[PDB]
Amino acid sequence: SETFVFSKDNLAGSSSGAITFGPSLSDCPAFSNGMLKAYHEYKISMVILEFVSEASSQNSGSIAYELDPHCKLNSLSSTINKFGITKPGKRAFTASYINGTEWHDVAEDQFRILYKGNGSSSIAGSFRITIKCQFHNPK
Amino acid sequence: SETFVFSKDNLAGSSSGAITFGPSLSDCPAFSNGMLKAYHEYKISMVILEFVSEASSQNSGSIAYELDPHCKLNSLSSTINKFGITKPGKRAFTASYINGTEWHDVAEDQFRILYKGNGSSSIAGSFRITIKCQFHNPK
Amino acid sequence: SETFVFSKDNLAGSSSGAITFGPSLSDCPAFSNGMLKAYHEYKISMVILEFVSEASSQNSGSIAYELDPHCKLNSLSSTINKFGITKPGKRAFTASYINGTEWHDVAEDQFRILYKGNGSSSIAGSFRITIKCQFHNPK
Amino acid sequence: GSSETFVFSKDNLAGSSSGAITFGPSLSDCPAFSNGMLKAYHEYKISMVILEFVSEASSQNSGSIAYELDPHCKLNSLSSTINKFGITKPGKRAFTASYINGTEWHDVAEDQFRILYKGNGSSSIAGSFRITIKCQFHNPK
Amino acid sequence: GSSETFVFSKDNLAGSSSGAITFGPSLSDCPAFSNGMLKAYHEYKISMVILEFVSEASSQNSGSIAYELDPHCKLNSLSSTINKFGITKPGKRAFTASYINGTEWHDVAEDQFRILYKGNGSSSIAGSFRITIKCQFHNPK
Amino acid sequence: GSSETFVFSKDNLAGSSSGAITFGPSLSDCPAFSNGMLKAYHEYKISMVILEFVSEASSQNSGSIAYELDPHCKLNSLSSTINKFGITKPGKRAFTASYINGTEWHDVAEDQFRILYKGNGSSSIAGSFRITIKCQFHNPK
Amino acid sequence: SETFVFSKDNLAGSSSGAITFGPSLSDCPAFSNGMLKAYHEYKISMVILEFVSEASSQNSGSIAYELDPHCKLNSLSSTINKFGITKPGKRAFTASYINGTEWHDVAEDQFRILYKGNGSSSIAGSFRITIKCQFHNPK
Amino acid sequence: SETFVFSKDNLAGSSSGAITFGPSLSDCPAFSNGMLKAYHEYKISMVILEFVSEASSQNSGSIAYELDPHCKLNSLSSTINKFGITKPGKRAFTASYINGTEWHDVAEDQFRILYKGNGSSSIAGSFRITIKCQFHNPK
Repeated sequence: SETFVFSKDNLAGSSSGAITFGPSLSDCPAFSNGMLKAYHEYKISMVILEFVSEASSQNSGSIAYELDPHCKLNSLSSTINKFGITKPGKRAFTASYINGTEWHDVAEDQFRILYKGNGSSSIAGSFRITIKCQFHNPK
Repeated sequence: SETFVFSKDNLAGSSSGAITFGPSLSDCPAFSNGMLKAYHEYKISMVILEFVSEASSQNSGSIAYELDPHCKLNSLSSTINKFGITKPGKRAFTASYINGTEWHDVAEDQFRILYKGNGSSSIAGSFRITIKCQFHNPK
Repeated sequence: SETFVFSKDNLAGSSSGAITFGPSLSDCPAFSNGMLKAYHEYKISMVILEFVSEASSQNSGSIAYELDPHCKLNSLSSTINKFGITKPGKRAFTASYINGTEWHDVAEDQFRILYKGNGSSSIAGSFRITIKCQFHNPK
Repeated sequence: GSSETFVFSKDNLAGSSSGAITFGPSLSDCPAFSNGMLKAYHEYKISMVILEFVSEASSQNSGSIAYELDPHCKLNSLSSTINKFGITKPGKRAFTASYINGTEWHDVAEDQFRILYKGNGSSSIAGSFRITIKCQFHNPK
Repeated sequence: GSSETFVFSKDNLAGSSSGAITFGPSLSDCPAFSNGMLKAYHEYKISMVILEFVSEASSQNSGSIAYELDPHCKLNSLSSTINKFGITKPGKRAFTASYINGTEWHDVAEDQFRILYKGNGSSSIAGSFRITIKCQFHNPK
Repeated sequence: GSSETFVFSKDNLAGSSSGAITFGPSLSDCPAFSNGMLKAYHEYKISMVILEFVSEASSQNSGSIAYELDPHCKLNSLSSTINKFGITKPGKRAFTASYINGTEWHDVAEDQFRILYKGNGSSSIAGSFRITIKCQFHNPK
Repeated sequence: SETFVFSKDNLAGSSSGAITFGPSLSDCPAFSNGMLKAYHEYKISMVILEFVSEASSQNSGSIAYELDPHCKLNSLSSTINKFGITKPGKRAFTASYINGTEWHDVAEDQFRILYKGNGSSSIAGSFRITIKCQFHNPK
Repeated sequence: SETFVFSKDNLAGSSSGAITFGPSLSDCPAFSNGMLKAYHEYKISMVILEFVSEASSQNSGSIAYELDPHCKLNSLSSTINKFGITKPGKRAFTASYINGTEWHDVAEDQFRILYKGNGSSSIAGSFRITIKCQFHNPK
């Protein structure tokens, strides 16, 4: 079970986007263009998403994060789970929450995390994402 | 988790149809318009299909049914399983039969039950369907 | 015992209003227009009200919350329980505090939470409300 | 208090006639209860109900009687059709305390609950409801 | 060789519809046999057949289903009406090896025998044939 | 369900011919499986595979057959060359449930997995794949 | 096993540089010009790096710190580990993480910590570094 | 930790080369372009070198190999160890043999395996190399 730590940096307070975990994970070239390119199956057993708050305390807003376990959404719709952009945050998703108990082909993404902020345009912080993954059937 | 009991009523002896367990299950508003829109993942860990006989004992026929796990059939083909229109029936399908080992997106039908009767056009009975399901990742 | 997570968003620092838990809970259509519409009785066993602070640290004020277990007040009168709008908060009400030990008809609200802020008009945060409920006597 | 067990019956249930039985001060089908004990006690609770369908119907009658239990008397006609009895086959159904608002004493001027029913058969006789309510009473008058 | 026991069913037997079931390469009603084992073995013989009539008919249906056993597939429609099943009563009938040409192996390109049937009832549903064939196979492909 | 064990073989493997064997509805090399049980069951999973190379090659033939296991049928030709069998020496290789997508039932209209292979020898005969798949089936048709 | 506490002060929010642990550690003259000058071997068994936050809450930015255990980098490249300059932080590196299990000559640095901030030019805080070291073979 | 299996194929009986385990190991993209760029430190705690014989039994020679621990040799000198081209071989090197007791920078080759064959120019076989390695300090 390998471990991959990467970071989505300079998330503005109004940043909206998706982080797709699989071959589309350009944010970690050692994963999308690394391990996946030379394997058949992989499952991302655990995800640790931490919001490191670089925002000034004069920035009002929050980043709402939705964990879609099937890559069926291109934009966040659930505004329930969120971190205040002036406060550090941490969320741990286990295997059952992330569609991560059956091996997937290295061509299709396992899931995605969609983030959407409603704050001001200034830099609001960064996402440190630690995925504990497993690999199988070497090429 | 929850246990939803709903009904498909006024089934004539020759009525045919499909019960798609998921977003297409219009029969139970407590599931399709309710819990399916309050969660991301779900699985129907058990199904109990009971046939309550409203039919006259002086009418013939039966209602055959086929459990389509992957929603690949839209009309009945097989007739091995059947409920007599004058004898109430009961059939319990566990998780592995109804594809419910893993989790599904609420925009997807988990499985379906195709039913077709060969009786007359008289009211043959009702289906009481009891789905024991679990939910995940609140929306 | 089902669980429902919803959120009252964009609570301005001077926001004053009521969240009524029952058929009048428009903030969770999966509850008011979902489970309740297809059941006879329900009791909300537990409530977890968390104030997520999206307010800038230059916003002075607090949101006072009063838990009325009988829907007898249309506006907050007790200014004792409150969260500072610049600080995250969490309050857990059990069954006895919320009139939640005897089943109620799905037409009458079990209780309500009245919130009233004295801060500035800017966005002060959001309420994340997790109600652990139970349902009975299926329709 | 006083523990009573009243067995009464709503008879001549037409296969298509629909109705409702309100348990409490308006239970005219059991005059020994509505105008009986409730005239001599301040509080009652119907701790248990046993509703049974004894069928007088022939083998050729096709239909059913759907019975809904309204624990607050806020419905006046049938709404759901999940629970049902075959009009040609006797059936039984026991409701405990919680299902029928029977965990808390009610003053005799209020209705505890009701049982609505609707038959989807023909107009011939279908059967009869044998209803056994086990109740308790308090505070004698 | 390989001993198999295939249980299949011809369902929705109308009380008046007549037909024939050819056992062997053309047994479409049991796809696990016609297109199954016969694609992987040179020789088979159906050493035993158990034909059962499971009735879905009401007590008011008057008729029968006459079943003839043609051990050489040289008849295409029913000819005799001695053997028969009541369309309202389940029945059973076991054919041994000799009665069904089942004492000698047949290459998979030929039909072992067939069972013709004809109902003299009405057009309503009469029942279903539950057919259990106990067969043996040789010379794997 | 039903537990079956199908042993078939892809023969006349040229030392240089490359191909792929798709296990499931398209397994033409084992007609008793693709067109057999899969015509009579809704769900199957191939819980185990045993691929064996039985060599017909002489001592003078230099080469190997590289076999890749694609658990999702998303590759059409060989890509990797790590696993391999000597074309002159018999070999064995057992894949368990997880390695071959065999932990979850698949509807009969979808392919469970496939085994691609490519020989880097000459054009002479190299051997034959003896493949034993132990499978289970559900929901009879 | 001696202990050395020192401090890199007045780290501006945009400060970028390296702290090399060994004879090049000018920030602790009692270590580079002290113990090392009179010994042959030393290993720095443990490092405790704490960011004390002197920054005003109106300063947006973070200091990213990379622990290079071989002195092969002159500038930070990994922007994953970081402290928000408005929040105190603490990180403890043990022996295996800092190339600190085999004795080194007192002329070559054991490792280095490269810090790089992306905040404003104002004073963002200080680094308090506590190295638990060991010394061997007295001169 | 992980166990990477890669291959050096199409080795003619007289082919010579060097397998540099580290950033120069172009054979395995899952290691050189992958994990080596996802971590700072690493060590190859075990190596299993297997020689799968593709060669004809009517060809002579052998492939000798020398385990260079400190990458000081670029071409083979010693020939004590050897794999016959007609008999598959296996050799397991533990940590102390392959210099893997300590940790290394990913910009450095930990060790290498020099191989040279004295056979003809016919395809003699393939090398299946299985490195059991560990990683440290995520980049």
